[PDB]
Amino acid sequence: CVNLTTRTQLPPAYTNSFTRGVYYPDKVFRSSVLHSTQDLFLPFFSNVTWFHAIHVTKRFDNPVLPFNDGVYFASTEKSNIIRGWIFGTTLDSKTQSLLIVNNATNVVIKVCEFQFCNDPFLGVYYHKNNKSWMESEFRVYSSANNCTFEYVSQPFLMDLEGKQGNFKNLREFVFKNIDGYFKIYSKHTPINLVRDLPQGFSALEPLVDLPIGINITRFQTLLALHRSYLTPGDSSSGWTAGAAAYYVGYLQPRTFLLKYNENGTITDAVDCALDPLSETKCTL
Amino acid sequence: GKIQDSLSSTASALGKLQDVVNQNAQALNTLVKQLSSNFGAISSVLNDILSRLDPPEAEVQIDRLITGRLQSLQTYVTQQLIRAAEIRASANLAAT
Amino acid sequence: ILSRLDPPEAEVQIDRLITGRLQSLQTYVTQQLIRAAEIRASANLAAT
Amino acid sequence: AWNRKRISNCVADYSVLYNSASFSTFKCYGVSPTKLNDLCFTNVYADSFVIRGDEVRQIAPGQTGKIADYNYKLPDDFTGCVIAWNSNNLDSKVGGNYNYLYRLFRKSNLKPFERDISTEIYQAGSTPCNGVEGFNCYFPLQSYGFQPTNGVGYQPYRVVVLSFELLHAPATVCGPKKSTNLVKNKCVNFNFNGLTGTGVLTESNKKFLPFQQFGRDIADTTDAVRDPQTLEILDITPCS
Amino acid sequence: KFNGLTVLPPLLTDEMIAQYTSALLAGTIT
Ligand SMILES: *[C@@H]1O[C@H](CO)[C@@H](O)[C@H](O)[C@H]1NC(C)=O
Ligand SMILES: *[C@@H]1O[C@H](CO)[C@@H](O)[C@H](O)[C@H]1NC(C)=O
Ligand SMILES: *[C@@H]1O[C@H](CO)[C@@H](O)[C@H](O)[C@H]1NC(C)=O
Repeated sequence: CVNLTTRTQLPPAYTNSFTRGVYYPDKVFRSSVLHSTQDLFLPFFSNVTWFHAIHVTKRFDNPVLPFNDGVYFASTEKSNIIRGWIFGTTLDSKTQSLLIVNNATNVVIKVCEFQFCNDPFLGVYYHKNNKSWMESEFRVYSSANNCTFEYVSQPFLMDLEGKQGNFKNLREFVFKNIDGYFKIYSKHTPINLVRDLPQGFSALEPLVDLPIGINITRFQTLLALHRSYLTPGDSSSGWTAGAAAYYVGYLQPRTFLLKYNENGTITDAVDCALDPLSETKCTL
Repeated sequence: GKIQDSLSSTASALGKLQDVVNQNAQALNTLVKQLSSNFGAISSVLNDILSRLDPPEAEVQIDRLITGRLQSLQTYVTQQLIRAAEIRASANLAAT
Repeated sequence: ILSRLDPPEAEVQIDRLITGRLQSLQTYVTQQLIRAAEIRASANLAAT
Repeated sequence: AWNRKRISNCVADYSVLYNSASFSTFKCYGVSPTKLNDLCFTNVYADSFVIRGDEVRQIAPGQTGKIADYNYKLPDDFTGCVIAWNSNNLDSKVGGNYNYLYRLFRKSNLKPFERDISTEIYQAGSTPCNGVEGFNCYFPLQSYGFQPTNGVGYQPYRVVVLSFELLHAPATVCGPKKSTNLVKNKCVNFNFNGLTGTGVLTESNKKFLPFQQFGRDIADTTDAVRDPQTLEILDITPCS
Repeated sequence: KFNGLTVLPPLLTDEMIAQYTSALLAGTIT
């Protein structure tokens, strides 16, 4: 497999994410009623391990991360640099595993026994003859043997800009595995100019449900390499990836008292387990 | 004049009375919720149990529910009587 | 009882003991209320 | 390594299964076999495997057997029906059949609705085998003895386990019934995708987001429903 | 009629109770 060179090793940056990624626990709609559901949630004020995918010198890191029930991923992107995800147990192409692409068509998914390279990515180049970003090397995996599940999600569109700027947008996801079902939840937040996760309350809305038996110990993320004319011109050193940032927070079983608005949007939630105060609220 | 001001400024005057109102409301609410509890049965909703179970089996599960549900009702009626008696005393005192 | 019996067939004995014990509490809880009510009247008579 | 298939998004008739009656055992838990069609369910699963007739009793809720406690254990709250039926002719070969295997030994009991895919030889206490497989150390696999000559009593049975969970999400695993046109403002009995309640049906002001399929009040009782074919939202109240 | 539990109307209406209370008060002063 192809590699990449001159990476900087530093201790993981830490931040505190508070009251984020509360996801509608199930399908029911309720109006003006306070309900307590014992469903896995990111603990409030839980520790969050920030990550960097920004060259700003010779900095590029997207290594494997441990995965538990609470695989909450919250990337922040502008020119759409973080795209996909990898799930699985050992990524040996011998145990059934999950994998995605975030194309302008769909968040394309498969369950397949894929043989991933040591440094997978998405490649885009700026051509002088035509101003458009094309895939250069889609060698994310060698082949597939058995695929018990194949799948395409709902259509949507992506901007795919090749510029520099603050991350105007926000994307949150909660990956979860329960009772033989793989599930995902999402929200787009148009937060402005906050390095840390925004103070406030927003509720993730389930996007897709997939019935899968795959057991996955850990997961990885996909980056978009911003290949240009100034780069050396090879798969090992030719890249100017630039800025990117994503944060991962684990999920543990907790009881959330979730307030339901008249319409049904979960406007506010209090965590009973997180604080001594909080525990009183559940009993109350 | 002061009493008018005191009454408008706080719910404390009706706390002794209101506690009775709230306590009765809470008791009724619990029992109503009880309906949801399984009480050892396959499923909480009565109709659902009947729909998916053949009469002899349905017989047993129905009996279980009734025992669980009979007990729930008994607690409410027993609970209600004590409160009723307590309220009755106040009325006598109330009437007095 | 728990050590001797497994959960699967455990429930029949585990279930019942629970039903029987619940009865003890309800009788005691109900008894206390009647007793408390009597004391309250006495307290209020005594307060009077 | 039992085979499991998930069946959903389709209409199944159980009459043929119940109706055909070509199967030796059709034990049913929490569901009336005759009443199967009327009830509607989501997330149905299918279990595939073959065990001998003697161990057929073992594959049931709250029962003990080597294979039940070491290979496949049914949950206590299972609400599924398991069907068994001999296929002696298929399991009789001149050469003989021995691709069917069951585990003998395992350090700890297998969890309910889980399969152990690990391939290893069970090890007991001291003198660890590390693939030695002599005395007191045993290989994980164990074959069968299905033979034509072999007696019926221990002859192979083909066993399928049907497991389903109901009233969680809108259910497409619904049965046979031909639907009917919706009736509004009149007290009438109604069933929606295996959910049964009776009350007045009226156009509902409440606006539902795409994911939601049910509405509820303070007492956690059905308050609103969406007719699947129509896409509309309506309020249910007791008639009188 | 909410779920088989019915709250019967009071035998005396709130307005009627007020008249009795008003009457006693009226009687006391006069
Ligand atoms: C989060 O990790 C940081 C590491 O510097 C530590 O100081 C802090 O106490 C941790 N907080 C929690 C809640 O784990
Ligand atoms: C899941 O994969 C891990 C890999 O460490 C393994 O230890 C575990 O036995 C697997 N569990 C299941 C249920 O497949
Ligand atoms: C909630 O309903 C109100 C009705 O007045 C409406 O104004 C508002 O836009 C709705 N908001 C959402 C998020 O549905």
